[PDB]
Formats: sequence, C-alpha cells, structure tokens
Amino acid sequence: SALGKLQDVVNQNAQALNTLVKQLSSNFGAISSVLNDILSRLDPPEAEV
Amino acid sequence: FCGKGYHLMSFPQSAPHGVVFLHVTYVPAQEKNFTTAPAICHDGKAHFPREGVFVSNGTHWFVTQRNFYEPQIITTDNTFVSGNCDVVIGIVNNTVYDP
Amino acid sequence: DSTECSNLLLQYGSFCTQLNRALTGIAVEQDKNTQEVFAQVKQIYKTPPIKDFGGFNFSQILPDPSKPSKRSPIEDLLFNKVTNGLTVLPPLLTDEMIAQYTSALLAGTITSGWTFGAGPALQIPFPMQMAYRFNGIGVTQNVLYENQKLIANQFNSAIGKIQDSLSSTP
Amino acid sequence: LTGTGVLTESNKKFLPFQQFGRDIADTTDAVRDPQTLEILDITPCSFGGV
Amino acid sequence: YTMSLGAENSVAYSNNSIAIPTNFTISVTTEILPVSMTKTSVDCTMYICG
Ligand SMILES: *[C@@H]1O[C@H](CO)[C@@H](O[C@@H]2O[C@H](CO)[C@@H](O)[C@H](O)[C@H]2NC(C)=O)[C@H](O)[C@H]1NC(C)=O
Ligand SMILES: *[C@@H]1O[C@H](CO)[C@@H](O[C@@H]2O[C@H](CO)[C@@H](O)[C@H](O)[C@H]2NC(C)=O)[C@H](O)[C@H]1NC(C)=O
Ligand SMILES: *[C@@H]1O[C@H](CO)[C@@H](O[C@@H]2O[C@H](CO)[C@@H](O)[C@H](O)[C@H]2NC(C)=O)[C@H](O)[C@H]1NC(C)=O
Ligand SMILES: *[C@@H]1O[C@H](CO)[C@@H](O[C@@H]2O[C@H](CO)[C@@H](O)[C@H](O)[C@H]2NC(C)=O)[C@H](O)[C@H]1NC(C)=O
Ligand SMILES: *[C@@H]1O[C@H](CO)[C@@H](O[C@@H]2O[C@H](CO)[C@@H](O)[C@H](O)[C@H]2NC(C)=O)[C@H](O)[C@H]1NC(C)=O
Ligand SMILES: *[C@@H]1O[C@H](CO)[C@@H](O)[C@H](O)[C@H]1NC(C)=O
Ligand SMILES: *[C@@H]1O[C@H](CO)[C@@H](O)[C@H](O)[C@H]1NC(C)=O
Repeated sequence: SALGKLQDVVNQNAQALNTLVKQLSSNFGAISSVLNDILSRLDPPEAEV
Repeated sequence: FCGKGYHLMSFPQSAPHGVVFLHVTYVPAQEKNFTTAPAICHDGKAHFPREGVFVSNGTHWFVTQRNFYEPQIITTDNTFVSGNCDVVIGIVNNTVYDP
Repeated sequence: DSTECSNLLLQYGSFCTQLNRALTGIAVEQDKNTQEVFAQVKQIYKTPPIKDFGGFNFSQILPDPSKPSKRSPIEDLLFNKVTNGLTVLPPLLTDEMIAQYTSALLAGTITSGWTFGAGPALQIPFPMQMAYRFNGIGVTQNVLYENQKLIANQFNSAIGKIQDSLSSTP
Repeated sequence: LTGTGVLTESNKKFLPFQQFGRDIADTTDAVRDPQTLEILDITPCSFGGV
Repeated sequence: YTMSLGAENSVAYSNNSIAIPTNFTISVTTEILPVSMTKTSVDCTMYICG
C-alpha cells in the first residue's frame, strides 16, 4: 500500500468508466435497453418515445 | 513542506501518473541536558551569544551552536556586549576570554 | 418503503450507488481533513505543573482543569459561539480529542519551540525561545532580554484583547 | 438480432441452450449461427477521432 | 476501543535548562503526489445512440 495514492486515482477513473458502460444496460423505463431492438420491433411513432 | 525534519535536499522520481519525492532531511538525535543562561556577566557588562547559546556541563560554561553540541570557550569573538548586568533576568557570572 | 417505486427505480440503474459512493467519499474526506490538520504529532505533550515562563501567561490558551471538557477558555468561548433517509455520521475525532491534539501542540510549542516539529522535543526556556524567534525576524537577542517584562505584558494584554474581541463580536 | 461489427471465428464454447453472448454493456459480442452451429465473436467496427 | 491519540511525553521544562543534540540522523522519506489522470474521451453521439 505504498503507492496507494496513484492507485486510488486509477481505480476511481476505471470505476467511473465502468459505471458509465453499465449505464448502457438500463432501459430507463423503456421496453428495452437496446436501440436496435426498438428499431426492429416498433414503428417510429412509438419508437420516438 | 519537504519532509519531516530540517530539509536538506530532495530527489524526484517518476511514477505512473505521478511523482515521488525522496525528501532528505536532517533529524536531531541523542540530545543531552545542559544548564543554560540568557547572558554572561563579565566586568559589569552583559554578553550575549552572536549565533549560538550558552550551555553549562555543571561546572564550566561554554557557547555552542543551537542544533549540534560543539562547546567552545566563551570569548569576545563569538559574543557581543549590550548593557550591564542589572537588566537581564537570569544573567550568571562567568569569565569572558580575550584573544 | 414502496416496493413498486424501488422496482421502477431499478430501471435507472446504479444512480443510487453513485450518489452513496460520492457521499461516502465526502464523509471519509472530512475525517481525512481533520487528521491532516490536527494529528501532526505522535507524542501527546503536556505542560509542567508550574507555569513559570518568565512572565508569559498562557492560561487563556492552555486547557482549564476545572472544565470537564478540558478546553481552553478561548476554545470554550469558540464552542459557545458556534451554534426521510437522511443520516448524520459522527466525526471520527470527537471535540475533546481534537482539543487534546491542540493542547499537545501548545505544550510542544511552549516547552520546546519548533524542535518538536522537526524531531525529538528539546526543552528550552521560553524567554530564550522568544529570543530565538526575535533573531529569526532579524532583531538581536539583547532587545528581547532587556525588554522582557514589557514583551510579556504586551503578549498577555494582546491575548486578553483576543478573548474580549471574540466575546464582544457576534 | 441486428447490429454492425466485425465477425471473427470464436474460441468460446456455448452451451446448447445458449444462442448469443452479452458483454458488460449488454451488447451481443458472441453469437451462434442458426444454420451451421458455430460461434462468432463480434468485435465492433473501428472508431476514431478525426 | 477508544483510539489512542499517542504516547504521553512530558517535556522536562525548567527555566534554566536546555536540550542540545549531540548527534544526527540523515532521514530520507517518500512523498507520493498524483500528477495526471488517464485522458479519456467519450463520443456523446456514439455513447447515447451508437
Ligand atoms: C565540563 O567541561 C570541562 C571542559 O571540557 C571539564 O574540564 C576538564 O575536565 C577534565 C576531566 O577531569 C580535566 O582533565 C581537565 O583539566 C578539565 N579542564 C579544565 C580547563 O578545567 C569539566 O570537568 C567538565 N565538567 C563536568 C561536570 O563534566
Ligand atoms: C555576580 O557578580 C556581581 C559583581 O561582582 C555580584 O554583585 C555583588 O554582590 C555582592 C554581594 O552580593 C555585593 O556586595 C556587591 O555590591 C555586588 N556588586 C555589584 C556590582 O552588584 C553578584 O553577587 C554576583 N552573583 C553571583 C551569583 O555570583
Ligand atoms: C495569568 O492570567 C490569568 C487570567 O488572565 C490570571 O488569573 C487571574 O488572577 C486574578 C488574581 O489571581 C483573579 O482576580 C482573576 O479572576 C483571574 N482571572 C481568571 C480568568 O481566572 C493569572 O493570575 C495570571 N498569572 C498566572 C501566574 O497564572
Ligand atoms: C533531563 O533531565 C530531566 C529531569 O532531570 C529528565 O527527565 C526525567 O526522565 C526520567 C527518565 O526518562 C523520568 O523517569 C523522570 O520522570 C523525568 N523527570 C522529569 C522532571 O521530566 C530527562 O530525561 C533528562 N534528559 C536527558 C536527555 O537526559
Ligand atoms: C552518532 O550516531 C552514529 C549512528 O548514526 C554513530 O555511529 C555508530 O557508532 C557505533 C559505535 O561507534 C558503531 O558501532 C556503528 O557502526 C556506527 N554507525 C554508523 C552508521 O556509522 C556515532 O558513533 C554517533 N556519534 C556520537 C558522538 O554519538
Ligand atoms: C528559575 O526558577 C527558580 C525557582 O525554581 C528561581 O530560583 C530562579 O530565580 C528562576 N530563574 C529565572 C531566570 O527566572
Ligand atoms: C439446417 O438447420 C439446422 C438447425 O436448425 C442444422 O442442424 C442443419 O445443418 C441445417 N442444414 C443446412 C443444409 O443448412
């Protein structure tokens, strides 16, 4: 734990990036978290919502 | 600011997204008690250390630098005269050598 | 306590984990700040029972034995002058331990000068220490020794004026 | 399942109830071909900053 | 437990005694300071929309 100060910065940046990529898997109330599924399953009037 | 102790120098070292400073400092060690006085009374005159401090090993009085014990004879070359002995609180009587 | 609300909240992902992690980082950063400010000494220094400092009075800044909080009168006045899922975490250092740290720093700087901050605490008489400080700002030791009663009186008067100014200014 | 990516031959061995594989972001990074039952990695097409 | 602030050290103060060091230690200490982070760039259109 001698170089913990640099390791905390590296871990915080990697954790922020990891959480940013984990946010893509959430649908945020939509029917799916994948855009391609929505474009293949729905007409544009509901797809815009 | 540059390590614990009296700072002597420092050395930089590169680190991944960082810097490591090796601070070389001076730490005092092996201190010893001495009896001290603010001034020396000699010939009705008060003598004060020019850069050091008056110390006594029990029977004899010396002047030494403040951060390292190096006792020297109290002379007129490492002391200066200001006023008489009536003003300074705690002045002690000791001879002052003249080269 | 609504389960349907939490089921709908899980659709938004790990926002709550992010907010709790940020608040936890702030909460541990406050304790780190208090460690960095007050815990700079690993030795708990104490003043001697006899307060013979050559006329210098530190009673307004040294801890009061009569008070159960072991605070100085100035620190006691300072503490008197400051007044749905939410929780307040207590600080790691309580107020009496922070006061003990400040008391150790005061005892070190009174009995040893600046020597305790650079290594072992080396005792020195306080007028001699003041003379060293006088030489640091380029004034000869003799000036301090000749006018020592006046300097001690001015220091005590200024410390009392500090207490009066804190007690008289809201 | 639509998408855009480079298709390469894969070393992953799918269980027979598995058709696709998801990464961290729940994008299909491995897929089984429905005619010849073989596994393919789907690396994304290159992205750059101009 | 209640955490110990540190060891007690009563400095032997008196009005005519001084402590003078007779020796010294050349002490080297480390200080680690972060300087930079990883330079990350995120394409907002590609992140939101692919
Ligand atoms: C204080 O220091 C002085 C000088 O270092 C000591 O005086 C010398 O002591 C030695 C040992 O007995 C003698 O051989 C010398 O002749 C002394 N020199 C003089 C000029 O007297 C003195 O003994 C020390 N005092 C104590 C209590 O340690
Ligand atoms: C230091 O020396 C001074 C001067 O030699 C001493 O002062 C004298 O003290 C005697 C008796 O106490 C008096 O009779 C003289 O009149 C004093 N002379 C002066 C000029 O003040 C003093 O007592 C000495 N102190 C020590 C501790 O040795
Ligand atoms: C140091 O200062 C304190 C406070 O300024 C002095 O305490 C005062 O003492 C007088 C007479 O002894 C009392 O009438 C006051 O009420 C005291 N004030 C407080 C706030 O307690 C103290 O005498 C001074 N000197 C020493 C040596 O401690
Ligand atoms: C300087 O002298 C003081 C007092 O004579 C020494 O302090 C004593 O140290 C012993 C052992 O460390 C303790 O048992 C005593 O309680 C202390 N007394 C006081 C009044 O603090 C001190 O150790 C001496 N310093 C050196 C470097 O020898
Ligand atoms: C000052 O301290 C140093 C240690 O840093 C002492 O050097 C040691 O002395 C002993 C006995 O002479 C030797 O066995 C060691 O090997 C020495 N160590 C090193 C690193 O040289 C030195 O003697 C001390 N000096 C005084 C005057 O106390
Ligand atoms: C130091 O204190 C003693 C009493 O412990 C006293 O006799 C002596 O005069 C004092 N010296 C100074 C310089 O205050
Ligand atoms: C037809 O599809 C089946 C899987 O349903 C596979 O086993 C078979 O090999 C395929 N045949 C041809 C000619 O592609």
